[PDB]
Amino acid sequence: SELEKAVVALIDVFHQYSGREGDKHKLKKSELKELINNELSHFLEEIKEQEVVDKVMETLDSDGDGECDFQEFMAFVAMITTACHEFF
Amino acid sequence: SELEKAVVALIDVFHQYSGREGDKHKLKKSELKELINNELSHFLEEIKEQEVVDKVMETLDSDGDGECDFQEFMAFVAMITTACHEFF
Ligand SMILES: [Ca+2]
Ligand SMILES: [Ca+2]
Ligand SMILES: [Ca+2]
Ligand SMILES: [Ca+2]
Repeated sequence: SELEKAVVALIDVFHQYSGREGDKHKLKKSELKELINNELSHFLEEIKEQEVVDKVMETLDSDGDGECDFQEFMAFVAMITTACHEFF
Repeated sequence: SELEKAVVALIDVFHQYSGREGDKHKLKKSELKELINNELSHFLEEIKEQEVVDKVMETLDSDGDGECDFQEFMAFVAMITTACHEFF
């Protein structure tokens, strides 16, 4: 179904980016920056300043280890999706 | 991107099902049952008993109004996606 394909896509995109550097199952700041800039260009302003990268990570990093894990990424997707469902 | 397409798909599937009966922005039990059976057949056992419908709704309905709203649906998707990311 389209829903199953959506679930597969969320897993795949997280792993494409999380696997680049360091912990292969978490997004460091550089990985999260590239994910947003490359994959969310219709929904979010391009990130071009360290201050914005820092603030985004600070927001998403609920457990405070400085990285975005899969559960934190799902919370981010839920934010984006809700903002879209409510833009209209 | 595939991520943007995934976000659009989550909004679309919720609205296809939520719009059938009653509140057009929430899933009642019958709507949630059909969503799971029709759209999540690879990830979840088909629901064939009232007891299972009831228990699923009870689990997803965080705010206790007896229906699944968009935020509760996103939490459900996060459950499914995490179970999949961890099946392997
Ligand atoms: Ca990483
Ligand atoms: Ca974290
Ligand atoms: Ca409804
Ligand atoms: Ca509810």
